[PDB]
Amino acid sequence: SPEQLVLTLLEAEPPHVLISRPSAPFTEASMMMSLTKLADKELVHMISWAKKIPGFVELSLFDQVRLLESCWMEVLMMGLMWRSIDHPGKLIFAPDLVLDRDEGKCVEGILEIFDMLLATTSRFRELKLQHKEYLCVKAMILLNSSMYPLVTDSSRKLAHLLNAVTDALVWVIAKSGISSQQQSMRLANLLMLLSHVRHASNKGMEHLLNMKCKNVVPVYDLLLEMLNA
Amino acid sequence: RHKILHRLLQ
Ligand SMILES: O=C(N1CCc2cc(O)ccc2C1)C(F)(F)F
Repeated sequence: SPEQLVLTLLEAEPPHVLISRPSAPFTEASMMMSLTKLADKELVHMISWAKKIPGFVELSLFDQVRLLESCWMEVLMMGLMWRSIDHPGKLIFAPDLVLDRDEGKCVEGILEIFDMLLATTSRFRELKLQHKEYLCVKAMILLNSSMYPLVTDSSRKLAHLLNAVTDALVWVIAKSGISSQQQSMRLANLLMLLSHVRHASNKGMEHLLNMKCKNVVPVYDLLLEMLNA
Repeated sequence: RHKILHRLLQ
């Protein structure tokens, strides 16, 4: 139910992971080390976050697993863009890891990704994305992936959840008081951006799967696991 | 396979 759902999402927000720039100047290696060490740690907290979304843990294990494998980079990115929204030309990875767009030139393949994240972040800024809309949109990213039946009432339980979160977003948007027509346009403007997020995610995933092939960076633990696929 | 994910979900 929308007010309570939104409060839950609010209270579910994972902590900021703190990381710092290396002492020495960035190299392609040490930059990817920093961003993957960050991502790995944020993955750990993404799991706890997902478990706090009402109904998530009532889904079958395979369903929880597969939504998470499907959306994790999207969710890392969505949280990154939200942290960066008020800082044009920068990506706020952590309070002490603030990358200028040009620093992406340090790693082959990464500048484009930064540019996509930066443009999506500018689009959110232009729309004046509100904190409560960002909460619903992030939870929608988790809940809105293709499932196509696996071979293992969970899928019905998923639909009900995504419904509730979409309702919660429509309800958040109704608070602005704008015209019916403009409330529709805003919903569409927000949701159309889900594609950009998925598109950047895909480019991020492939970047990391390629780096992992080049041993351009060793990856560990949770991140390694998620990438192994 | 989701050797550690299973772990943290359960
Ligand atoms: O590694 C990449 N990223 C971009 C998104 C992102 C978001 C986080 O919250 C933490 C780390 C990272 C690292 C990618 F390959 F460029 F996509």
